[PDB]
Amino acid sequence: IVCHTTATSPISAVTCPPGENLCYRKMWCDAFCSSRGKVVELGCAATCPSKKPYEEVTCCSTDKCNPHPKQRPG
Amino acid sequence: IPGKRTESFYECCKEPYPD
Repeated sequence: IVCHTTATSPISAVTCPPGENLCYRKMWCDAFCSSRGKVVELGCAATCPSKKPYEEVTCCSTDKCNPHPKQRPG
Repeated sequence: IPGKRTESFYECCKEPYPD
């Protein structure tokens, strides 16, 4: 399994720990704060709850499943 | 004397987040 880096500056890719595997993203805008969308702090996690965060830590039980860019032409 | 916060990350490249 892989999971995107902490996002220090260059959004790259890194392995997850022996416990953690799923990719998380922490955001306090969830919309469009202009310039750089939302804060979005990447990182690997082990749990994935869900109950209307309003601003909390989301995730996906997979590899690099937090790709914040995902910008591809067609 | 720039105090400077504990600036976090943004989408990719918002510089030091605060300002």
